Amino acid sequence: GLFGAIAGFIEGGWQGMVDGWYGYHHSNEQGSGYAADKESTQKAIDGVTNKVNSIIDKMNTQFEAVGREFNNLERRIENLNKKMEDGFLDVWTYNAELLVLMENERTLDFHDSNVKNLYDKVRLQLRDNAKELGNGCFEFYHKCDNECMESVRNGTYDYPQY
Amino acid sequence: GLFGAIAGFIEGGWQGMVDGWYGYHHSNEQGSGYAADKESTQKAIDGVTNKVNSIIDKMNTQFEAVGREFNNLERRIENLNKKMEDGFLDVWTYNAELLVLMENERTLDFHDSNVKNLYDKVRLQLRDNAKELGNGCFEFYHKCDNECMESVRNGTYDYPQY
Amino acid sequence: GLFGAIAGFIEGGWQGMVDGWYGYHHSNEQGSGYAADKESTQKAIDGVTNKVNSIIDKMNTQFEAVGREFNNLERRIENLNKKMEDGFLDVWTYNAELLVLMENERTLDFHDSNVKNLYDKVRLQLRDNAKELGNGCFEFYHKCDNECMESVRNGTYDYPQY
Amino acid sequence: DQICIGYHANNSTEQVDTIMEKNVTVTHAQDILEKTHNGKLCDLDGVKPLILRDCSVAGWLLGNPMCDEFINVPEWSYIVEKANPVNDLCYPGDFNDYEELKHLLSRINHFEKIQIIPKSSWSSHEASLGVSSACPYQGKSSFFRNVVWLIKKNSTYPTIKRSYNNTNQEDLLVLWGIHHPNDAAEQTKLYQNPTTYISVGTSTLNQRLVPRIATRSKVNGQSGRMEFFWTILKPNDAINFESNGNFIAPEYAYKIVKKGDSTIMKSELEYGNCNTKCQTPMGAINSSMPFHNIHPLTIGECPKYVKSNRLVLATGLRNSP
Amino acid sequence: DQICIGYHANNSTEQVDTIMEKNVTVTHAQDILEKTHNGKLCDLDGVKPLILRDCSVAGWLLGNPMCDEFINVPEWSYIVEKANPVNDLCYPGDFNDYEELKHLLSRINHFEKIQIIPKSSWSSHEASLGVSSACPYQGKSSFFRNVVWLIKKNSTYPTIKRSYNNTNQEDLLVLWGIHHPNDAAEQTKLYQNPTTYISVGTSTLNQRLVPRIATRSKVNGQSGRMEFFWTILKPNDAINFESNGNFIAPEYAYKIVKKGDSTIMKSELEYGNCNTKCQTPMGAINSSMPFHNIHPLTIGECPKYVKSNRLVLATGLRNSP
Amino acid sequence: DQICIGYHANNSTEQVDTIMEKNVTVTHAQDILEKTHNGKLCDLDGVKPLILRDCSVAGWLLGNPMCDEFINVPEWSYIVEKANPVNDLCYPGDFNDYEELKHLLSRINHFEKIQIIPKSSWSSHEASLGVSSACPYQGKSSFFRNVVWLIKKNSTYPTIKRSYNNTNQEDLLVLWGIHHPNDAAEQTKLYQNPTTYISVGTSTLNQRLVPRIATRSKVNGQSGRMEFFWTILKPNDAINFESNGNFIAPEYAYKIVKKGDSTIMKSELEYGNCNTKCQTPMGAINSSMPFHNIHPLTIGECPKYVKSNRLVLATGLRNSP
Ligand SMILES: CC(=O)N[C@H]1[C@H]([C@H](O)[C@H](O)CO)O[C@@](OC[C@H]2O[C@@H](O)[C@H](O)[C@@H](O)[C@H]2O)(C(=O)O)C[C@@H]1O
Ligand SMILES: CC(=O)N[C@H]1[C@H]([C@H](O)[C@H](O)CO)O[C@@](OC[C@H]2O[C@@H](O)[C@H](O)[C@@H](O)[C@H]2O)(C(=O)O)C[C@@H]1O
Ligand SMILES: CC(=O)N[C@H]1[C@H]([C@H](O)[C@H](O)CO)O[C@@](OC[C@H]2O[C@@H](O)[C@H](O)[C@@H](O)[C@H]2O)(C(=O)O)C[C@@H]1O
Ligand SMILES: *[C@@H]1O[C@H](CO)[C@@H](O)[C@H](O)[C@H]1NC(C)=O
Ligand SMILES: *[C@@H]1O[C@H](CO)[C@@H](O)[C@H](O)[C@H]1NC(C)=O
Ligand SMILES: *[C@@H]1O[C@H](CO)[C@@H](O)[C@H](O)[C@H]1NC(C)=O
Ligand SMILES: *[C@@H]1O[C@H](CO)[C@@H](O)[C@H](O)[C@H]1NC(C)=O
Ligand SMILES: *[C@@H]1O[C@H](CO)[C@@H](O)[C@H](O)[C@H]1NC(C)=O
Ligand SMILES: *[C@@H]1O[C@H](CO)[C@@H](O)[C@H](O)[C@H]1NC(C)=O
Ligand SMILES: *[C@H]1O[C@H](CO)[C@@H](O)[C@H](O)[C@H]1NC(C)=O
Ligand SMILES: *[C@H]1O[C@H](CO)[C@@H](O)[C@H](O)[C@H]1NC(C)=O
Ligand SMILES: *[C@H]1O[C@H](CO)[C@@H](O)[C@H](O)[C@H]1NC(C)=O
Repeated sequence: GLFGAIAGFIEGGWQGMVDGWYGYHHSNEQGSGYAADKESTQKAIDGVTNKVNSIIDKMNTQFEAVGREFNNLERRIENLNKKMEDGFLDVWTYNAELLVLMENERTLDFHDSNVKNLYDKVRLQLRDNAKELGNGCFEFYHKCDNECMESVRNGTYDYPQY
Repeated sequence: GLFGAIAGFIEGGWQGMVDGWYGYHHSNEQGSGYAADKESTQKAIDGVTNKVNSIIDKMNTQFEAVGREFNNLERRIENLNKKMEDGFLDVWTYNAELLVLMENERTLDFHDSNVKNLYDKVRLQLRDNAKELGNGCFEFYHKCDNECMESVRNGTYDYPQY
Repeated sequence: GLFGAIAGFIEGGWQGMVDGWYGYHHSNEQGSGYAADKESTQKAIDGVTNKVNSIIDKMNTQFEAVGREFNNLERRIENLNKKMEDGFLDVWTYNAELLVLMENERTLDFHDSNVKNLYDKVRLQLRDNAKELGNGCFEFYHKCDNECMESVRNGTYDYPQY
Repeated sequence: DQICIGYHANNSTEQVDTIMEKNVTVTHAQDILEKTHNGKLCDLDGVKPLILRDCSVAGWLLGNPMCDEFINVPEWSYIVEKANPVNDLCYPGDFNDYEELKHLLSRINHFEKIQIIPKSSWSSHEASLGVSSACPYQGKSSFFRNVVWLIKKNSTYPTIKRSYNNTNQEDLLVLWGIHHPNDAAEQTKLYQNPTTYISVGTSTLNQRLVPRIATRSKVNGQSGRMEFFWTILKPNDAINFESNGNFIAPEYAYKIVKKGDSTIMKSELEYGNCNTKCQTPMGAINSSMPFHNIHPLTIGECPKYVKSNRLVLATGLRNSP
Repeated sequence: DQICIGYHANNSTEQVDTIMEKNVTVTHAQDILEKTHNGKLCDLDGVKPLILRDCSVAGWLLGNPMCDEFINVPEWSYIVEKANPVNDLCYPGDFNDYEELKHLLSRINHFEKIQIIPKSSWSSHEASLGVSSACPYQGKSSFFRNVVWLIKKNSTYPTIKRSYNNTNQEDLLVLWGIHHPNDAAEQTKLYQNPTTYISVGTSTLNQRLVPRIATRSKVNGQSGRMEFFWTILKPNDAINFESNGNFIAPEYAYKIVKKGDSTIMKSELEYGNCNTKCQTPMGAINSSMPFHNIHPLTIGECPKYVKSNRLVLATGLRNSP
Repeated sequence: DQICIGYHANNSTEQVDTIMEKNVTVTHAQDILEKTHNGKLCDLDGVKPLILRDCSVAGWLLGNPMCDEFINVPEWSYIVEKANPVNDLCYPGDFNDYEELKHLLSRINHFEKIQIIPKSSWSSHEASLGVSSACPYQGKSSFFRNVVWLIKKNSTYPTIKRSYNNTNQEDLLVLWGIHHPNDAAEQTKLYQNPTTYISVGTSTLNQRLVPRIATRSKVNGQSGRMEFFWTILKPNDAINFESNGNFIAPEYAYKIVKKGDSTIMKSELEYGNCNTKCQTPMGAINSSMPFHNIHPLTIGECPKYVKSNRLVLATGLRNSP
């Protein structure tokens, strides 16, 4: 993807992270586990939801075909009528397919971007207090117990303290 | 935004930076202040200006309704006429609204990207001669007087010299 | 570009790299040269190729004008016919031009992104075993012979070994 | 000790298309195209359609004697007519401005039949021998029940001069006709007078029809023709007839009580015993999808019609293998 | 010591919509939709429109005596007609191919009236008693000023044979008519001859009209009808009349001097004393916006019409709170 | 020692447009708009078009004697007619429902001419003096070869009663006509009977034409007019004529052997000796481009028409200077 995170430097997703789109996994002497980042998840939910409603709504006004009948010596206007009705169907079919293709691409990239930005958010806190492993993970120089881990997810990671 | 800078790791904008879209703020013993980055600003102005003119121009050729009258036993073609004229209005209304939505989204991201790229440009000069604070700012290891600050904005920051 | 690599921190392209869209250039005591990154190149070729075929295919169904003739006292429906046929041409002309503009912009950014991601891929391997020069290049702390260089392009660069 | 940033995966096999890549598996998606219908014709919001069955709009309105089912139809939601109904004009001919009338019906939900010129009131003419073998009823020769085919009485077709004033409030659809006979001998045989006409006038109408002799192929056993005409008589307006012969006089005309959204839908299907908010010629639709691909000609509160086989939006993200 | 990278903010409350987010405050924006008009009908580039006021195109062209204001109109930019003008056909009837003629006018900016058959020149017929109470002028019975309603003289309507050669350069709009009377008694009373006709011929035209008797509701005090016809006589072509009675002969026809962009605009509004480059039926437009939402039917150098309430493009960036 | 990441550059000067920037040089690009044609009219998939040259569809079908080239045309792929063919109706007049017939031809690839009423078989009338100076052939007066202009014999035009049964399988296009003379003297001079008619009947047709006298400008030396009519006689159906005079009787009618995709293309160009899969009125097209900008009215397997001057997609990347 455009932002390099999803199926990029972060090789694959987590079947084990069940309660959000993006989050953290920690490993220390007390154990390990997954925690969803609520803020970035909810941001994603609001965006995609607005997108779908925007898409549905924009297609609200759109051509409706009406039955019109013509006799045997009104073939020209009958044919005009047919070409007209068909032409608008083709225009709106095209609009709908193209919009879905384009926005689907944008939706996948939006997620990629949200992941890259959460990764950077964490990177910019930890600075030189952790090794950047290259795979989504940071390996700490100090021990980082659950309270420590929580401060990274907080936004509160006290860099001078370590 | 997709690029993480605007309203992201850079929390908010600067009421005090008045003469450009993007730039720098410095703090040292001689004082402090704002300086617009002319190059990236002008690039943005050219892009957005071309976008608006592209948008206006593409809508140049577009359906124009004409008055056509029909008698009491020409209801079918009158109705055809009406559906035709309305149908094209709906198609062009849709085009215009969708274009504006889509490009507005792209315009906001363009700016975000220009900010992220100016931040990186500075980051790649300073390398390990400054601490990356996580908020848009770099805190220097050496003292950095006004001439020093100017070389960062120059593109000239002499890394070996410090 | 949105991703900052092409004509950004990487100043210009390589006339000397002939067998791919993106790749590496190395310099050491044994010599120097260019090597295309096959994976990211082929990814780009598949994407752009699918784009072009998607674009061609979506325009497959599209309005076709038919000859219709009218007599001297059928001017109203003749004019309706003309406005109808012209109107659909204008709609499809607009669709085609706008799609090409929009996707061309996306294609240029796709490439930019592929470059930025290959640069990061290498950056995340080398970590602190090389200086990030700011221009696309990494200057190594250790000597890096051809086998060494190849491991960077491999994805195999053994960081602990240096 | 480490902390990692990552993303959701799941067991989903839903796929979406993008410009650069087709069939991308995603964790979540949303179909927006309705592909199914119930295959039936149904009541639209509880209000039944007029299913003309084997009759046409002409058969119905003129009162083709095989279309007695529709002799007094209640309010309808839409109308259903087959592609080629067998019970059309039983006596061959034409129906003038037929399509323009059908278009008028698309804005009508209810007719109320009323008698304007009683059959009994034709004392100077024969009004009960206006029948033919082309329009049979229960084994016997009959005719379009709404118009009266008048013929000569005691070898005399005196001039007809009739007038009806639309004193009711609702626009009135008046139907009448002309008979085109085979030869000079048939003309005098039915109407006596050799050169005849029908003149019709209203506030706006200024008609004068003359019968037309020509040798014609037989159609349903007849070489003679009927040509039917109509008008909408406004309120307080009067229709005026004058004829010499060949006149198919109105008995019943239709009162236009309810004007509104309606449609003539072409379909072979019968009634489904059924209710829907959105109907198509192939079946009814019940969904919240913004789009469907069943048929372009719908009536009711419907999704928008597109020609797609598939429209699915990504909501979630690229799912891992 | 530090250096920071940042972006502009300001006091702006302008907002824009995107697909994923509505009402995003931005530092700069550009409205592209014109929403206002001046509410008036105006000169288009200094050239005044023909405001028919209470007259219709038929009233104007036939010369309804209540439409003397338009007896000789200068060049116009567009035409304005009310939805239901009161001064239409003062003597009731129809105007044949009326809409096709109105369409012809949309390509015409100037007519120049000229006399082709002088009123005085009808010496074998009465040409000055062709009036009615349905077309009054200053208390007295009058008639469409451009055509002459000829009646019998000393109880004799001899055959008319007139011909006019279009020797001028400009296409000529010729109007004429037929009178449909109430009964046989009225026919002979006005024209003597009981069975009559009007034959009209040109290079292309091959017409023969016959009057049509029928009993008709009264409209503006008359049950008789006039049916008006027209043609465009090319240059060097001749129009040929022959009649027996019931002929409404041309006196004046219109020369087509200027062909160009024009339109018949339907509006109740009067003249605004006013100038614009873009006119609509609701008012004139003055803006550089590429779009507007006033009315689809415009004339002049106009923005493109869309049905939007709002079109605003982001130029600047997301503004901070 | 160092390793660098970089991208391709080359000597390309191809340029593409984007929303924000025009004329961006790229390393690779793909034109998708066909701009060239061969400037010729050609066979469509080996099947030659009917090039009517200086004849119109009317001239062709009625058999204008200057259109003998097309006396028996083989199967065609499309038809080519000039904007104003000189050999149209040589004897002036009209062709009734002409455009509706031309529309019918757009679904026809082959006619097979057959004789339905032999010229010799008119023993009670003169059938070989139905000629005029307006339709000359090799210096001598001739006439539309497919219909027979019958006149009186030994000062007697007895009633005609003819019938043709369509016993062949293929729909039949039958053409006939009426002659409108100048005055009462010409009527009796050609047809004797002063008041005449032509009655035509089929399964569906119920026609009765009467000639129409009027004084008309001369056109190709004649002030008299011919008005031509047509029908499609189904299989097993019979057409029935009856006339008094003024009848232009069918001799030949056209059998509709092949129905399919066709078109009447308006062009001044002649045959190019040539083959294509896609034809336009300006020339043929041979390309794999998905789009072209030559002309909207094409026939065959064609790219989609757009009004663009240029459509070029970026494939490669921004090329360095
Ligand atoms: C009112 C009347 O005259 N009814 C007649 C009717 C008409 O005279 C006729 O339709 C006018 O064109 O004709 C009917 O007889 C015609 C009928 O005769 C049968 O013997 C034969 O089998 C049929 O093919 C047909 O010719 C009719 O039935 O229509 C009698 C009717 O009473
Ligand atoms: C030229 C001419 O004959 N003018 C008459 C006119 C016609 O005879 C008539 O319109 C043809 O249909 O009739 C006029 O009288 C009719 C008029 O008589 C009044 O007394 C009455 O109030 C009206 O309702 C109406 O019947 C006419 O005014 O049109 C007289 C005119 O001179
Ligand atoms: C069948 C027949 O009558 N042919 C005549 C024809 C018709 O009588 C006439 O066209 C009916 O309107 O007239 C022809 O003569 C008319 C012709 O006479 C010339 O002398 C003159 O130069 C011409 O302008 C024209 O008036 C004809 O040629 O059409 C003779 C033809 O035999
Ligand atoms: C995608 O999936 C569909 C349906 O399962 C399949 O028919 C189609 O060929 C696939 N398309 C591509 C481009 O692989
Ligand atoms: C019909 O009758 C009503 C009153 O019964 C009357 O007012 C109306 O004018 C009559 N019809 C006419 C005049 O055509
Ligand atoms: C956005 O602002 C408008 C106008 O001020 C308001 O009416 C509307 O409800 C807002 N829309 C949303 C989605 O909040
Ligand atoms: C009309 O007159 C001109 C010359 O005055 C003449 O050339 C023209 O032919 C005449 N009209 C005809 C022949 O219909
Ligand atoms: C781009 O190139 C074209 C063709 O060479 C030239 O005519 C045009 O002016 C250029 N457009 C711009 C915006 O510079
Ligand atoms: C024409 O002839 C065929 C048999 O030769 C016959 O079956 C058909 O009915 C005839 N035409 C009619 C009845 O109009
Ligand atoms: C987050 O976690 C830290 C350490 O567990 C705690 O002390 C602090 O109060 C929390 N802060 C926030 C903003 O949640
Ligand atoms: C920028 O600033 C430095 C230090 O102030 C100065 O010496 C140098 O000349 C400048 N270079 C450029 C490119 O402006
Ligand atoms: C890549 O190169 C290294 C060093 O040259 C080599 O030993 C190794 O086998 C290679 N690995 C891959 C995956 O190509």
